[PDB]
Amino acid sequence: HMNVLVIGRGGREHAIAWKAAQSPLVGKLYVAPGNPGIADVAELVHIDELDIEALVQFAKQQAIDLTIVGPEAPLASGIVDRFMAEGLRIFGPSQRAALIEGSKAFAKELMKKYGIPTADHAAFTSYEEAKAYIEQKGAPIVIKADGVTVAQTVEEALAAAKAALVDGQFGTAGSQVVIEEYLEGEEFSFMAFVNGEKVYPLAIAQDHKRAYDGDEGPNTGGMGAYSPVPQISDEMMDAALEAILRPAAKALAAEGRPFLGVLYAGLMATANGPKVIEFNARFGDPEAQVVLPRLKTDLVEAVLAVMDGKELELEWTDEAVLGVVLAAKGYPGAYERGAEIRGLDRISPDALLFHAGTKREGGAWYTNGGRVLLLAAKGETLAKAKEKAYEQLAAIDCDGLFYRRDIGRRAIE
Repeated sequence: HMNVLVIGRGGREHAIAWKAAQSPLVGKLYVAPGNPGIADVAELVHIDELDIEALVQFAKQQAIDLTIVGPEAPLASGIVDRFMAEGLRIFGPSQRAALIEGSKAFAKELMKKYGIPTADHAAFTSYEEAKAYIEQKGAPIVIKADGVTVAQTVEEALAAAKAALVDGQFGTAGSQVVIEEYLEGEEFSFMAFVNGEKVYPLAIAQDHKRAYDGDEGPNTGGMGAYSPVPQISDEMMDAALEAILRPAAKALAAEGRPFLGVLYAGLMATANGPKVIEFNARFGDPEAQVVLPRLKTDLVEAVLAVMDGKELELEWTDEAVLGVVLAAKGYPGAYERGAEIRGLDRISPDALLFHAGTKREGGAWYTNGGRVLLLAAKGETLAKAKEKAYEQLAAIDCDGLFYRRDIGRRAIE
């Protein structure tokens, strides 16, 4: 009966649409702009994410009962504010609330004010002030120019700090250097539906940020993920929930920025407890691809419950899920498009193939984005999942693509 619209074009959106299309409450599902893979489970709507004005009209004429925003951009432009001023129900944060992701300085500002555990952070335009500060926090310490160096010693730290200010980009306020506390521990992604002060935790997942095996290379939007994460104890998870997620939700509300949608915490389980690395104001990608398939509860039913302030208890499958990203060579740097992708039809039907940047033409598939696809497999254990996943990937033939082989290695071994 319901008409649902999903905004975005990546694998995270294929995941959301795929899950929504299974809701008995859904009468019809649209995704704008979506992608060729997504069209297999939803009708595509050829409107751009940032084209907020056209999106509003569509929602109105098509009687969209619920809209779910995938990417950060439209949120940052305030797609939620426009929709709400049109009586359109949308799951996502206002522009002011989305600042939790938009500005890292603001996130640090908020966390310090409300005592949310996170790595010490300080910006400087004066070398002397950065020096005095460095000599107070000791090393290893993180120095970030405008690039990132983990100074093993204080001397190295000062040398890198000086160089960051001397050779960094000259902003309108001159050059600047950021000094971040070095943290050690296991990283994890803790997402949760949020509406004002109510928090509804989702299962935990672990991202793989580095482009190459052994977490080598530059950072990416995420090269793979799995859920659950056995090595992160439930104590650590509960700690994160009560000292980070709930207090962050309360903090944003206390600041005239009540949050609605998916609060995504990039955390690190340190010996002293969980600590925030970063905050995202939407579903993580590829975290959505491995977490949603484990959600037994109806996603559309769950979302409406969050919006209607109803109590909710999400159920999860015992099976684990592990997904691997296939990216165009060069990603996250310059990459090419137009490489024919062969074998997608050879893939087992039990494999979860989420499209993130593909194109269809003359009855063929072609790379068309940084991250192109993600193949996830379900398994009784993470080990079984990892095996089924890589097993399927080998069926794909395309030299223009690459992917890490070590996804889930931290869980298994």
